[PDB]
Amino acid sequence: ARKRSHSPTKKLRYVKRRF
Amino acid sequence: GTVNWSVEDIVKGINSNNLESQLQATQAARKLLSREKQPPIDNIIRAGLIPKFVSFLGKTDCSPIQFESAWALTNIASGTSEQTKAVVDGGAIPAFISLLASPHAHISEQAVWALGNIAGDGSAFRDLVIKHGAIDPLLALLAVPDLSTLACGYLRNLTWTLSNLCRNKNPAPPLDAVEQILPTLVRLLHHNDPEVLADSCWAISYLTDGPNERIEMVVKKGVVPQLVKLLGATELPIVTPALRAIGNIVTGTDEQTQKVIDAGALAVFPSLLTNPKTNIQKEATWTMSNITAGRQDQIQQVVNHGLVPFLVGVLSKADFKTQKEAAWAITNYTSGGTVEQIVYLVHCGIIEPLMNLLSAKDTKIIQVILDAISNIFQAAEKLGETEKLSIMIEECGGLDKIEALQRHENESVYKASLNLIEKYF
Repeated sequence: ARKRSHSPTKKLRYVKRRF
Repeated sequence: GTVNWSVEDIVKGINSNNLESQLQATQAARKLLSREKQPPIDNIIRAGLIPKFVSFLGKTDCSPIQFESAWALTNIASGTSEQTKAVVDGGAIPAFISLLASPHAHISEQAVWALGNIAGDGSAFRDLVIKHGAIDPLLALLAVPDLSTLACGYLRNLTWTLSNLCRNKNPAPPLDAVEQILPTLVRLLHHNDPEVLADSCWAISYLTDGPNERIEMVVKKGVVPQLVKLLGATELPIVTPALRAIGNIVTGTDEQTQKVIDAGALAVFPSLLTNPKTNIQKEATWTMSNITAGRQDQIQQVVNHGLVPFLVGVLSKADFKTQKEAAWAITNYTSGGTVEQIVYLVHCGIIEPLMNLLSAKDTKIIQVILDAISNIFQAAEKLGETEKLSIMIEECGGLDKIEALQRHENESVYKASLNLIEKYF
């Protein structure tokens, strides 16, 4: 019984536009 | 006055030798880049305006053009990776870092935001922002006795940018940078604003998404109890990152997992494992699966908190991905558990839903379930009650499913099904 790490994030970029 | 300008007019104004004309054109560019639908970022780049904006960042004597150009470049950097790269290639990183020390809070905030976008592009630009020395001035902006004296939007933007400095892997952020940021992150994790809390939890989740030494860096700061408290929050945007961080932490060593347990996390899982948001249920069940992969005393704490019935519930009814996580939790449980713990599992009703899930098409879940059934049968043998368990499976309709799996394409499924049928049926 081994620990299982989380799946890789599919959101690769996190950016915000200032409106 | 500066609304709905053409890129041609913006260029003509910025190429004038008149700083006020330049300011008005830069503000018109900002308003263009701030529109709701498809801002013309590529047109602005092709016009060659980025170097001009970057030079304006340095006009200490004209703070308005600093602000307008900082905003324009922020929104350019908010676009595709190529557009962010265009901003970086213009020399924007050191100019924004210099602006972090501006006496005008709105300019400092805009620089924080721009660096957040640049770092959020990915690991390379994140580490480049770090190499240019952003962390010291960023953290100096938060070196106040009480965070509540800062403007809410300002503090939220600082927290978000710091979170982007903690984000992404291959590679993960530099160890010294993480150690430099973490104390401020802990302080923010005790702040009262929901968005600051959410982004602080996200940053911790990033920092714990890695090898055991990264996890250890985080847990030695004593944040696990605060993470559990936030795990109990009412705002889903806080619970989601808190749960992600706790799950990451229990991917570590048995001692780090025990830190999670000692903090009282298991008491929250009756609600998490029935949460109406499918993602919360799935992540909670994944966390549970990694907890049942721990020591027998940790499995016993899962038992004592009454969580085995909740795992039977998830296995009985939930979205399929959550049911897969539950199958993993059952297989880990039966792999590591005592015979008494395994018989308790059977007494809670695991066999019927576990058998109903063999109807699935996913090969991995079938293999996981067959492994769990083999382990349960081994415990039964140790008790000499293998026939009772066989009758149990037969009544559920599970013997039919197993003998059918004997004709499955995967070799492991084939062999495991045939082995079960040969040894116990």
